[PDB]
Amino acid sequence: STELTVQSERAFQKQPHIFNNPKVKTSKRTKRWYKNAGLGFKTPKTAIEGSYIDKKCPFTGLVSIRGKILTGTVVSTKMHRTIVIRRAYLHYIPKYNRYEKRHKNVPVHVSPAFRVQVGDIVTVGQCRPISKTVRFNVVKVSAAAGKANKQFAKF
Amino acid sequence: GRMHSAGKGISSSAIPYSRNAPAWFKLSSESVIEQIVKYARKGLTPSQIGVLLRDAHGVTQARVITGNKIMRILKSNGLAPEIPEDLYYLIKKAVSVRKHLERNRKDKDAKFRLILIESRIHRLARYYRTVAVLPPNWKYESATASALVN
Amino acid sequence: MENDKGQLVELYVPRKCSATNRIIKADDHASVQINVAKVDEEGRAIPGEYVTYALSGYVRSRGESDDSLNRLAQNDGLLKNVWSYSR
Amino acid sequence: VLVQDLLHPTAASEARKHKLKTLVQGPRSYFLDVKCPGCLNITTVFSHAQTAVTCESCSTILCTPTGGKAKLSEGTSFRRK
Amino acid sequence: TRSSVLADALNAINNAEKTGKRQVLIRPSSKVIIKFLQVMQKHGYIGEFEYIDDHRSGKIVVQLNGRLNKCGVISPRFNVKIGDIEKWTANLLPARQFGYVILTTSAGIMDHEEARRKHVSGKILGFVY
Amino acid sequence: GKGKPRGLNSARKLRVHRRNNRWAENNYKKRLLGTAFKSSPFGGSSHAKGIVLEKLGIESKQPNSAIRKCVRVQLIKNGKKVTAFVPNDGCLNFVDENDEVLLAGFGRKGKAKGDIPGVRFKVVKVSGVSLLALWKEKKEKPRS
RNA sequence: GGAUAGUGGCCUACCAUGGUUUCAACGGGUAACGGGGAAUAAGGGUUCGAUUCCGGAGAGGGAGCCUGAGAAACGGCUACCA
RNA sequence: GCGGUAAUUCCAGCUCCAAUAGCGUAUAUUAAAGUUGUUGCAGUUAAAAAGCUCGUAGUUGAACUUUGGGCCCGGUUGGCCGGUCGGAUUUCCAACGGGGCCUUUCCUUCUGGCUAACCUUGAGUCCUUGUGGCUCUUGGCGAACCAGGACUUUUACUUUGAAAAAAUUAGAGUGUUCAAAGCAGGCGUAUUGCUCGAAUAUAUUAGCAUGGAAUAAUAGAAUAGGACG
RNA sequence: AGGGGAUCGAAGAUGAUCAGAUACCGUCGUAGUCUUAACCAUAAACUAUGCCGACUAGGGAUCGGGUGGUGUUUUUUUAAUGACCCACUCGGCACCUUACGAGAAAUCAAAGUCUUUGGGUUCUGGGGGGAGUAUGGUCGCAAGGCUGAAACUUAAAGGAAUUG
Ligand SMILES: [Mg+2]
Ligand SMILES: [Mg+2]
Ligand SMILES: [Mg+2]
Ligand SMILES: [Mg+2]
Ligand SMILES: [Mg+2]
Ligand SMILES: [Mg+2]
Ligand SMILES: [Mg+2]
Ligand SMILES: [Mg+2]
Ligand SMILES: [Mg+2]
Ligand SMILES: [Mg+2]
Ligand SMILES: [Mg+2]
Ligand SMILES: [Mg+2]
Ligand SMILES: [Mg+2]
Ligand SMILES: [Mg+2]
Ligand SMILES: [Mg+2]
Ligand SMILES: [Mg+2]
Ligand SMILES: [Mg+2]
Ligand SMILES: [Mg+2]
Ligand SMILES: [Mg+2]
Ligand SMILES: [Mg+2]
Ligand SMILES: [Mg+2]
Ligand SMILES: [Mg+2]
Ligand SMILES: [Mg+2]
Ligand SMILES: [Mg+2]
Ligand SMILES: [Mg+2]
Ligand SMILES: [Mg+2]
Ligand SMILES: [Mg+2]
Ligand SMILES: [Mg+2]
Ligand SMILES: [Mg+2]
Ligand SMILES: [Mg+2]
Ligand SMILES: [Mg+2]
Ligand SMILES: [Mg+2]
Ligand SMILES: [Mg+2]
Ligand SMILES: [Mg+2]
Ligand SMILES: [Mg+2]
Ligand SMILES: [Mg+2]
Ligand SMILES: [Mg+2]
Ligand SMILES: [Mg+2]
Ligand SMILES: [Mg+2]
Ligand SMILES: [Mg+2]
Ligand SMILES: [Mg+2]
Ligand SMILES: [Zn+2]
Repeated sequence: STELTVQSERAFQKQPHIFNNPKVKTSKRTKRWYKNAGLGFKTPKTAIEGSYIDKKCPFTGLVSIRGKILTGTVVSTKMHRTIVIRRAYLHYIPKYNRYEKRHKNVPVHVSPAFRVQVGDIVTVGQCRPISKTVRFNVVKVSAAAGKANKQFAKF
Repeated sequence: GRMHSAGKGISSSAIPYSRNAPAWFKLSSESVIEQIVKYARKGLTPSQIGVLLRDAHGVTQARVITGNKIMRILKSNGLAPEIPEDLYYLIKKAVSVRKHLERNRKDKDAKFRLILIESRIHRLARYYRTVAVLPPNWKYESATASALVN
Repeated sequence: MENDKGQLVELYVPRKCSATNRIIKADDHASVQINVAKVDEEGRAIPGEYVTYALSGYVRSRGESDDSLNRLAQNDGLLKNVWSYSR
Repeated sequence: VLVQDLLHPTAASEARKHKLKTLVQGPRSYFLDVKCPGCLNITTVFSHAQTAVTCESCSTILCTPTGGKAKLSEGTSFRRK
Repeated sequence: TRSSVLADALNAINNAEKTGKRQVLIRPSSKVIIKFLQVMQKHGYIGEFEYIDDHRSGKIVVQLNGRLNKCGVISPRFNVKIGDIEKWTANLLPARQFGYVILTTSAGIMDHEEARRKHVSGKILGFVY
Repeated sequence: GKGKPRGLNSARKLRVHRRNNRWAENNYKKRLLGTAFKSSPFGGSSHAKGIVLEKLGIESKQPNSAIRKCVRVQLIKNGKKVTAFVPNDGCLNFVDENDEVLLAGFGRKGKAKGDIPGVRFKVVKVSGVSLLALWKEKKEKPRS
């Protein structure tokens, strides 16, 4: 989520061990680190362009992605810097030899490299436990905005 | 079929196999697309127009002599209403029925039709709402329905 | 209904309605078989010799013995117009 | 009955059917060119008009609406096509 | 409202046969119906059929003999695991030597015998005996 | 197609509906209500031992006329009091009050045997031995 | 940040208002350790699994700890309750 | 249902029947039960359609979008021969499958690495009057997949396969004297050893991997904020 | 809670009948019956028969809409009309005859197209009593409505048809 400020905390925010020698007058102020999570996921430019901090960013932070890669549909974005997706799926009761609709919500961290609104299909990746619930991290938006601007005023 | 009744009435138009021509129909898209617009411009609903073209003139199927459905002529020329006209007319009726209900609290039958009429509105509203033609969160309320029509 | 090697096994291969080609079973005692005569030169009817039709008791009961005969006799050569394939 | 052509129904029994229950379905209305010989030129009219079709140049009349088929006015003539 | 267009077409075929008729009119046809219609015929269960062409959803006239007792539809197109197919045939075909369960696979609509030989499976559509 | 949802996803409904309807099954209900453990004089067990409080003379139901010899027993693990039949000619002469006896069911699944009203149990042993054995002559009833 | 072998509201501080639910959350019951399996034989099912193998939990009930590579151990200790 | 005086049911004697080192009885559960019904019930009068309509969840939901035709290679059953000293393959023949083409036809994609394959061909030719046949470098196939970049509308189904504990189950082999079992055993020079074994299957829901692209969803270009360059 | 309160008339009081007669029949007649503003939510609220869709069979009436017709009648001068007549077509309330078919039958054009058992979907029943009882919840001014068990008892209860 973030938005604005960057130094909005009691502790000074910084990328660990990414020194900038004040003696060397430079143009970029802060040297910034980044990587690619791998598995073929492009690291969005907003991660390399940005100045947000986030130690739980999969491109600019100290996490790794390894394990289940899942996709789900965004259903809540009220948490700051983390979301809840719903993964729906059908479930085969035998005996009746058909299925019933089930689901589970899955809480997932979300780097301010992405701007997510509710309804977006998103691909997330497996994480070291990041928080009490969260064990996943948004890792690409396979969506956009769900055609909102083609809902406008009048002729 | 028959949504809010137990009618079983199969009445309808029977459109011809002939998806073009009428061959004995001279004139031209030119002439008739313009024809649509001037009426749209008067203030008529595409339906009223499709009719006032079916009788006075030779416009059998407005989509045929002009490869377009009348409501698309209208939008394309920016003549298209706030809300679709079926929805427009449902709402317009609900208002007048309501107006009767307010002056006639004793008329339970009218209360019953209002529900019906409003229920259709609400389903329809949802359709258009689902398919972009209305904004998400477009809503119908009595309190503000009267303004919508007139 | 043969078997392992040629050999026609199990008896009675049954008749068939000439109008519906369903089986004509035993207790079907409503069914029928109509022998129409083979005629020759100047009136006269070659006896022993027939063009033969079989009709299911069903068909008869359903009132279609007569029409379904018109159509059969005609398109086998023994009716001249009478019937129509269009309605 | 029991055996027939459903692919080639006879003219007059298809004719008498309902316009949606014909083999392929189609209308059974028609258009006409009508004239009230005060004016010279002649307008195109629908057999089931709903709209009381005014004439081209004058505000005379022509046909009134009905149950179905329009009822034309006193001294006029027509033709299908 | 019209629920399984196949269902009606199948059922109609059956009612004309049972009342001894030789032709049906069916409405409204579909890819699937034809592809079904086509399987029966391939095995003699019906004559020929004409797609008449309203500018709508279609009609068909089937020409049927009498070799046909029932041609029903399986109303939820269940899934079959190529093992399971014996189970279906066994449950609704009169003997293990004629009659077909036609179904629907990646490799096309096709009776179970063909579907056996090609070695594919999928959903189950209907049957003919 | 009267009734049950036939759809391919209608599984959930189909089970719950079943769930809800087994309750009309008389001994599906018994089973999960624990009517054994809760009601029933015995635990939910095959037999139960008890103590003979008094010897009764239950008169049989119609159209039979007879006196059916029975003992009121107080189940040990319970104090639940229960009247029990004492099968075969005599045998009531084998019991006496305060004796311990082995009750057992009548094989009608709860439910009175026949013209004995109320009695849902029968005696199998007394003072540890078995009526049956006593009845024949094979064995003798213990001292005190 | 502290604590841990180490992630992690695991704990603390500051901050925010979130998290779950008729696709049954939350609560109640279970005469409930879970599985491999067992019984009943057209099939579909129904019922059962304390119990020879695998996993977990316990050592009268709780809690705490010493030693140690490994125990919150009970044929170790300490305290309370019985 | 028997017994209230000739009791085919009680108490016995005789005789008889059923299962038999075993056979009653009690409780539970399973089959019989299509009396819980997905397969598969019933509901006018036997138990059961809510007085009525609206309606959310839920389930359900008309038709239509590469079809039809042409050529190529190579498989496995089966026939009619057997060339052979029980089984063998060539051409002849069906029939049923798999693969790649060309028909206006993404195969995601550019950049080499590679080539396995012919429009090649460079000579000619074992040899049946030759397109029956393959070794064979010098202009001319992509994709068979490497690895590096740049990017990919979502799903359900279904195939095949991996990853898998044993005992249990199904089942092969072996004559524990039989059998339940067990996993042994079997040959001899039985005086200094020879040897076959200790299979196979099922293991599904989920996750993984690969083929298919019917059926059923999803997304797309309409205030063009479209698509290619 | 107002108003209205002709009539008929729960209650009650009477005349009679009766062994009795708290009744039936007769008289008086409170509430009620009607209406407004609020409640209540139940009837054998019935077709004891869910709704949507497809298909399967003959007949004559009728109700509404429609198309056709050198139909009849209205006369005026012939039309226009209106009503009537005949054929067709949709959609109604129904009746008739059938039996392809269904069913335990009575019967049923659905209650048919089901062991040749699958178009979609909702709801209810699972032997009889106990009992719509107890308990909790809830709605109601009340009366009561909705939801709704067990123990225990029991071999039947029940349905259609036949002969008596
Ligand atoms: Mg927050
Ligand atoms: Mg509706
Ligand atoms: Mg309709
Ligand atoms: Mg209409
Ligand atoms: Mg009940
Ligand atoms: Mg007593
Ligand atoms: Mg105790
Ligand atoms: Mg924290
Ligand atoms: Mg809060
Ligand atoms: Mg539930
Ligand atoms: Mg326990
Ligand atoms: Mg266990
Ligand atoms: Mg269990
Ligand atoms: Mg225990
Ligand atoms: Mg321990
Ligand atoms: Mg102890
Ligand atoms: Mg405590
Ligand atoms: Mg301890
Ligand atoms: Mg000890
Ligand atoms: Mg120990
Ligand atoms: Mg005697
Ligand atoms: Mg005797
Ligand atoms: Mg005896
Ligand atoms: Mg036995
Ligand atoms: Mg099934
Ligand atoms: Mg039943
Ligand atoms: Mg009833
Ligand atoms: Mg009803
Ligand atoms: Mg309700
Ligand atoms: Mg479809
Ligand atoms: Mg598999
Ligand atoms: Mg094994
Ligand atoms: Mg009064
Ligand atoms: Mg009185
Ligand atoms: Mg008196
Ligand atoms: Mg009284
Ligand atoms: Mg009621
Ligand atoms: Mg009635
Ligand atoms: Mg009729
Ligand atoms: Mg009671
Ligand atoms: Mg009796
Ligand atoms: Zn004019």
